Amino acid sequence: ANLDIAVYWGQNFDERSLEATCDTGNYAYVIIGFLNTFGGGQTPALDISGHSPSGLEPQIKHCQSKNVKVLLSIGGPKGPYSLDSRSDANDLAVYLFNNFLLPPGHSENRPFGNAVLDGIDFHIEHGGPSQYQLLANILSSFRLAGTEFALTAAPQCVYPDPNLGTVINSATFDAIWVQFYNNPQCSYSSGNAEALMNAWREWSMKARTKKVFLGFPAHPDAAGSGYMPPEKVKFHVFPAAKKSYKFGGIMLWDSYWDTVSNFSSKILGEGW
Ligand SMILES: OC[C@H]1O[C@H](O[C@H]2O[C@H](CO)[C@@H](O)[C@H](O)[C@H]2O)[C@H](O)[C@@H](O)[C@@H]1O
Repeated sequence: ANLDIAVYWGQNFDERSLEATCDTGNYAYVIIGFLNTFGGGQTPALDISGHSPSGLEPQIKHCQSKNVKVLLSIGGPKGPYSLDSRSDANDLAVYLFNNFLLPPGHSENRPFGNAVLDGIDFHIEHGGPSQYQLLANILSSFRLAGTEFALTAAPQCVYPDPNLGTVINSATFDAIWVQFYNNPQCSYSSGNAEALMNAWREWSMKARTKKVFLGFPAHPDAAGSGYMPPEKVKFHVFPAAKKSYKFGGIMLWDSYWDTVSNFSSKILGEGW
């Protein structure tokens, strides 16, 4: 199917390591979550379930050496993050750029050491659009100032998204993974994919991005609702989705669960 799979990593202290996740060969993107603290007088902080940030340095490089794109996700499902001021946007943009998207300038420091990430993922779950458009604008400007990195977003499945809808409308994102879960109005539920398919139709039609990925839970325990078994996704979801020029593949939540479920292995025919 040539399927590209994006996966979130960093949700569990005890999860399969970052390097081992990349070694699976199942993913085109691994999204480290999350920078879940910023804004509102706060200094930015990571919540990567107790994993050592510095410890990630070599793992990230290993991932990239095997051609897996490694992104940092800002926000997340939960967390004391906000971005209501223009200053907040400027601060976070410069912070992300200096620290994660450029080689060391040898002065301050960097959470992931001297590793250079392949992009930033907007997983904004609350607060409304606030100043996220400005953040994207500044990061996008950097994208044009010599640092070739990607900008992605993870909106919930109701179109348009209340938090990222406007930013998405700017066409600034290289790719978007819609969370087709935790919302019965637009995800699989009751052995019925109508709501899911209608939502996919609208997203593939209206989202101003080159690639739209369908995000699914990798296990029934991974989300409150919306889990769809892999065989059902292949049978039911792919034929229609593949007819879209914007179909990018799927996103899974998350590595910890995927390791248990073998969802990606099943979707791919076992892609070791
Ligand atoms: O001091 C409490 C924190 O310790 C860890 O983070 C520090 O030590 C890591 C190596 O064990 C470094 O990679 C990291 O850069 C240091 O800040 C721990 O990972 C944190 O969760 C603790 O709060």
